Amino acid sequence: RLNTLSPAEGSKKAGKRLGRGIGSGLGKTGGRGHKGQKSRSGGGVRRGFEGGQMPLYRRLPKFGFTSRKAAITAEIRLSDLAKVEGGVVDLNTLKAANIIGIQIEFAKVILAGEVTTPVTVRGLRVTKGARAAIEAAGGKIEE
Amino acid sequence: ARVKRGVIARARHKKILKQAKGYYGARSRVYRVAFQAVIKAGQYAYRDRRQRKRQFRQLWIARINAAARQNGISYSKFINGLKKASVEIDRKILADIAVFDKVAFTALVEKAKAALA
Amino acid sequence: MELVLKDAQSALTVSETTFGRDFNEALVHQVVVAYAAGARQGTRAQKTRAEVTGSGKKPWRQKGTGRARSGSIKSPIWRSGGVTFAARPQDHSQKVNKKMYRGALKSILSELVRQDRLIVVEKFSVEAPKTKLLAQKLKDMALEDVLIITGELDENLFLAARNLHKVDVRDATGIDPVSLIAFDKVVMTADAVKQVEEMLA
Amino acid sequence: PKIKTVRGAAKRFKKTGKGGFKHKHANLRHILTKKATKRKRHLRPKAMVSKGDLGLVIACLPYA
Amino acid sequence: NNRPVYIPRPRPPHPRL
RNA sequence: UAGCGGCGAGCGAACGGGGAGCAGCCCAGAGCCUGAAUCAGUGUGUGUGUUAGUGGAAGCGUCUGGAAAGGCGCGCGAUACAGGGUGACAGCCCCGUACACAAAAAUGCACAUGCUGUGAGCUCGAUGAGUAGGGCGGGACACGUGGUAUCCUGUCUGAAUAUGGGGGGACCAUCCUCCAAGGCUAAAUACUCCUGACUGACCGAUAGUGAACCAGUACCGUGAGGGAAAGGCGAAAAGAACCCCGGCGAGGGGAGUGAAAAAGAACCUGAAACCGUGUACGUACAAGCAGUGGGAGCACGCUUAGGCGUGUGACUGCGUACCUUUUGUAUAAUGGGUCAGCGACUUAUAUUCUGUAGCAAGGUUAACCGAAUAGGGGAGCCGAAGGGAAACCGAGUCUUAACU
Repeated sequence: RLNTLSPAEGSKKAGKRLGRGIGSGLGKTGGRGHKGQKSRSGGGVRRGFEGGQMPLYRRLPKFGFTSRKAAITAEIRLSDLAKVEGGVVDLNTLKAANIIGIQIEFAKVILAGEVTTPVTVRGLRVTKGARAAIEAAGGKIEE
Repeated sequence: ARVKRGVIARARHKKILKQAKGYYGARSRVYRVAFQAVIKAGQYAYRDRRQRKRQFRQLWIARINAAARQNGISYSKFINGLKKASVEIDRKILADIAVFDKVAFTALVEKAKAALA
Repeated sequence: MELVLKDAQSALTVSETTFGRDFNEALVHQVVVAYAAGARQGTRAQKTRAEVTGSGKKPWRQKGTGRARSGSIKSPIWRSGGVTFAARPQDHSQKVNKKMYRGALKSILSELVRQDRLIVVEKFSVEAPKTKLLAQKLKDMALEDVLIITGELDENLFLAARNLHKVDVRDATGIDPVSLIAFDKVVMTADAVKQVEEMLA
Repeated sequence: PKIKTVRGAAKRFKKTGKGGFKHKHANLRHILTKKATKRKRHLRPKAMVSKGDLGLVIACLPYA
Repeated sequence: NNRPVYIPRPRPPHPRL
């Protein structure tokens, strides 16, 4: 059946071939117009170039700064909160659970919903939604 | 996968030269010149497909006019009688009748004259 | 479903999902194309104007001559040196998702069963490493283009089928979609089918 | 090689929920005595990038 | 079949100035 | 990504995580015990490899043909249908291949066993000074002197020494960590002038190395240096004895060889431009992109005796090449003497969008392992939650003392 296999319709387009004949449509520079920078080989202007006018990313001021604490913190969805180990949640073994990352040191719990089995969190932060969710489920909060 | 174009090129060139056969000088021997003639010949053929209809139309009108004058009536007057008499014979037939059947064409004008009168 | 035998007529149990799923034409084709591409080695390389032997000397000055402007004898539009886009040695292998690859095998296996190109039999072995024995054991079975997929590789069977070209012997691990489709018939063993079930899952 | 983000742009635009970019108005750096308090107050909050320049921005930093 | 190697300098043109 | 940067163009890590591969020791010193291990330099023996090789299965009959390996019919071997040659395409005609064997001699590697040289272990002690550091000038560090740590150096200075010293990105204190200024060290990695084997959705003589033919040759240049063109008769030379014209020629005509001599060495096929011969038609009173529409006559073929086909084309209507570039070209604007061959949107790696396929709040692995396009590997990346400069907050958030 090797000579019977065919691809799904619309899976292929055959690509566009430039400068091949008249009836192929896009010949004569293959749809890049007449003279200019765009018509030349290797032409074009770098990203953000505005014809010599001051680029937008140069007109606008720079502001803010990068916080390193933000890189080592993550938010844990309430959905996966019960997927770590039975019904106990702790800073340890989350990296083993692979839901935050080895480098992540801090951690917070966010309201994601769809939590049924009661769980216990130690050392985490459970603001208001997940706190109500687990308490209704039958969990507890301790530091 | 190197692709040679020797075979295809000759096939295309022969096809043009075949259509250019009969032309004068290099127009039938040289591809670079024969191609122009074939294209230009195509334009004229397309143009003449329409000019032919009008050339024959005017040729027929002249024949009908000559027959009408010979038989004593202008072409314009003759066409009026046929229109008034409701005769749908076209120019091609009227010219055909005039050349071959004189008696028939005489009958045409007599009714044309009658219709005008 | 139930896989009918021809010698023992012993019932076989196989997961319906992995042997009765519809035939995904598009998925099978993509896997086959991917397998064919992976077979290449892309062992091809040409030389651009930079790599062509010669010198950068201008054949003639750049003005006054009644000849076209030339920069070097290595230009692509010049005889004996060129190739504007010379090929490089590159790999044509295409990534195929594990689920997509597994899904294709399930589709092919289902199709072969439907077209009765797959036959399940008991152990298929040869007492001695002789091609005649294998040939006779297939002629009586009326098999000419067959794939002997066995649970475990056996040296006697392997040697017997090595000379034959229409007959090919492989293990369950060593199976590819292209070979399965190409071969007219495939005969499995009970152990081979069982191990196919579990690793497909 | 992977695309190189324009460092200048990365320090002036942040991605938002719906794919837009926010920036700071370019008139609140110096020469502020002559500027009316109303104008200064309006320039303080961040603003969304216009559609016309959005195409240029996304090209500059395609990774954010 | 060597292509002409030495091409002489073109004759100076008439001054159209 | 963090950072560096006329904060422009651009440059661009580390920490940490997953793999490949793993190995640690000596001197700055005395004593006790003394081949005490591990090495290096050389013998003998064992194993294996390299430098010559050997055996290696199995087909005949008919048809076409110059000749079969092909067609048709019936057989045989195969741990040998990988390849090459053989008068057209060979598993069974030959060389080989699978497979099983072989080295007098010279050598590589892995072991065992000797000789020579250097050398364990224990105790105690020591523990690298014009150095670290500093001032001035430069360099390397992703980090351009900037708040600039760290390393290196030209120049000028200059400690402590373990109750001591260095680093932890200005710096200080508290803590943590390490011990510079003396050396050696296999493997994981990089490359291929050269040799062997095998492979190719690589080329097939203007391609492929510049060079398929004694090519880096002829040739060019004082020299450094540059640098071509040129493959093919046939299965086998059987390469044309002999006769005739001709100048004891060239070249040709017969004969002869061959399946073929318009395969005759100027040799497979033999295209186009270009140059000729023959036949048919037109053309010496007629003006111009040379054609197209109409169309008489003539010369050849058909079936019918009416015309259709082919070639030519008197005469007549219309009609100022092509490309490029331009508001605009027959333009007296550019380009082309013609033919043949070659000649220009590709490739890699990222990102965005569209189509299609798989899976689905999940999706997918990279390196690497792997008798290996399978299967492992989930490090990591993307997504479901955003707001704010940030802390931080969280289906809310920021702004503000606070928001109708």
